[PDB]
Amino acid sequence: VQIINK
Amino acid sequence: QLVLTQSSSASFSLGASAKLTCTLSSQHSTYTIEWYQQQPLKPPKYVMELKKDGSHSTGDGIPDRFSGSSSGADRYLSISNIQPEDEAIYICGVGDTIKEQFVYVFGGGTKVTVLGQPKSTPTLTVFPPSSEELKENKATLVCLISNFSPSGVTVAWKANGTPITQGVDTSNPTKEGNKFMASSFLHLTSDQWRSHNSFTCQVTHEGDTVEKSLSPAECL
Amino acid sequence: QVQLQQSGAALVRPGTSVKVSCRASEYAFTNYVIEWVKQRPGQGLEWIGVINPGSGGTNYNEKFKGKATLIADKSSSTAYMQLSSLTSDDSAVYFCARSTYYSGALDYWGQGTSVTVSSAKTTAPSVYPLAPVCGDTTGSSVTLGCLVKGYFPEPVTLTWNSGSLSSGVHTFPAVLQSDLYTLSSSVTVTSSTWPSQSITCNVAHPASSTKVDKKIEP
Repeated sequence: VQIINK
Repeated sequence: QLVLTQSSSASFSLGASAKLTCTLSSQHSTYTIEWYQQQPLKPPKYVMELKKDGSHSTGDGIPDRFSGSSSGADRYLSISNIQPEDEAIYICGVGDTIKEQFVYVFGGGTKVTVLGQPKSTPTLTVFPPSSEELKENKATLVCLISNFSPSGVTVAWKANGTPITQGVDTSNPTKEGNKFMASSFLHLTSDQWRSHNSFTCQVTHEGDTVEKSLSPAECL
Repeated sequence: QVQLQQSGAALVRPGTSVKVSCRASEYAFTNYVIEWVKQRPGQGLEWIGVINPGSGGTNYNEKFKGKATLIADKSSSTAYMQLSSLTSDDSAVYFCARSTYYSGALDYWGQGTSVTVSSAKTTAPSVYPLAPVCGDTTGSSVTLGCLVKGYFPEPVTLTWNSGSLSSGVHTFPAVLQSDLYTLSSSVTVTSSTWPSQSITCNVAHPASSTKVDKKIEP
């Protein structure tokens, strides 16, 4: 699944 | 592997319904994308976030006539009652973590043209080379294009009614009041200027053409 | 109103380095990230990378590792990108934009900073008076021009009759060909005004400390 962690 | 493929640059009549397609790489079929709007000579603007189920959230100052929907890997931007302000390049973006780093990737963009806008036909002013420049064995012909809207024009120079393509510099259009302006320069030798019967500046705009010719010859 | 205010246009030499700034106002700087996007003249958007001002953590597009460095200063709410070892390929508009820690949306954008990497040299324009051929002298109005040929860099300032001729003036933005700008201005007056009254274009090029006034002669 799509994962965004900046 | 994360790829956005965009709908072919498309034209729409004013007031019609537009649907743009952004297609995700198949393994990323579930992903949330963002749509951006870039009007000429302005920064991109955030239009909306669009999820796999077709649910969306629009950005600051985006009218209700923009909506989004989804089908498999396809992400659609729909514009009802398309307006002149809606003319722009629409770009999709998608974020993910690949090899433990964040990456954002853009689509190549879709240029959206709005046909049938209110039309102001261009005015041409054409100037011959100055005595002073001719004395330097050079000859710049100047074509000044004004009072037109919308901004899309093309410029063609003719020599004795036939194409002259070499030595032409033509500007992008820019705002002047509520209309646009542009300029074109044809660089010749003084010998090329004297040796032709006529030169023509020919401007296309919204299916119309305007031309203005000048001659080196005396007015006898 | 959330705003990102970027530093002004940069003209720099190849092999050099440039620092663009991005000052945030009207939102919590450390509740969001800053990302940087590259736009070459006729091209699309290229994502450069992201800095989390609250953590100082960065993520870069592989293509820019070793080219771009992202820094942020929480005390000034300012993000920075240093571009190093500059070439022709680095000539572009650079945008900063706000994003969240956990979503893709770049929801607010800077105005952009034009970086031009060039060896172009300062060049004073050649100014030429533009009178009509005899065929364009038969009207109720008459249009004169001024050709400002082969200058660098922008801008020039152009007036007519030291500004005494203000309405009926159209000054066209410059065309760029092989590191020289060219522009033209027109002024339209009643046919009874010229050539009985003097008309001059006044062209100043601050970069060259030059001014030229050209009288329009039949």
